[PDB]
Amino acid sequence: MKIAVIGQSLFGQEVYCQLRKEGHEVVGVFTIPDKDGKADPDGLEAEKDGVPVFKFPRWRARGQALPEVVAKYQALGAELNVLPFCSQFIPMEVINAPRHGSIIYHPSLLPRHRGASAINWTLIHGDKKGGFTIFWADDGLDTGDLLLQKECEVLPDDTVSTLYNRFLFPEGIKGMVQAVRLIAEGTAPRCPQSEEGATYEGIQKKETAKINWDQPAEAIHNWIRGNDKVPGAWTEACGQKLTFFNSTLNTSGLSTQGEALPIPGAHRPGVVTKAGLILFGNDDRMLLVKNIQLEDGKMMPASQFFK
Repeated sequence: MKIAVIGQSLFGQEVYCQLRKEGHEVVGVFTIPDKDGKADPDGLEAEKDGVPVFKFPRWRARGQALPEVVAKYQALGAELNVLPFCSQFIPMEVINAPRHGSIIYHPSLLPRHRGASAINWTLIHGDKKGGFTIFWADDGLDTGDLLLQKECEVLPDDTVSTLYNRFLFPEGIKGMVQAVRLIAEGTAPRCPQSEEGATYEGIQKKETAKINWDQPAEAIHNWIRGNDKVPGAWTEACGQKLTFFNSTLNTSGLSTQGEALPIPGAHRPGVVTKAGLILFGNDDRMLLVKNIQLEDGKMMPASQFFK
């Protein structure tokens, strides 16, 4: 098949590579402009292979597609668009252009967690089950007909990073590859999303990652791990934003010795122990944060906050 790849990241790069190794013709790659003199890895790769690469700063002016970009895209003769991860809205003149349309990767079980921080919200809400979806793009936001889906059990201490690294990245790549395989054979499913169980949530940035201490320890644990690594759950204390990593609720047999650490808002201060930083919910149950990062960027085991 003739394929246009529109992304972004390392994920996008691996997807691109796997489609190539599968015998598909990557007819063009549409990626982001160089920032800070750094090249996006997907763009770099295709450039090395001699595939047409485009680095459009924008796709539209005044709500409609740029005649330039539509012309350059149109000339490739793509029969499928593959969108592994490109955070912005490609114009519908591009989306619908190919005979097989466009397919998008999404790291949640649609229609749950529509939006851009779907992994985060999986974890913040304590979902027992997580997953990823490949879907046919339509003019809505993560609303298009499902193609394939794949689930995984969420582990109690899973973070955004672990869940991503151990399932959502590797299996999502295989999922996107299979989806293309199915489209090539004519066996690709189409399953419209129902409004049952359908949610949307906004992006998690550092700004929206502040800990609410008025919550059971579990929810606080889920909030930290659901922001764990990016963007990093935090609270103001000791004159600064304190960011927490590597939370657990398994405090069984752990000592509550050592130096107290005051936290405006928290039910109980919380102690820096030799196993990390004990923290308390509004139900006075404990969690353990193993790693802190200080506002000035210093990373540490929570055990040595007072060094």
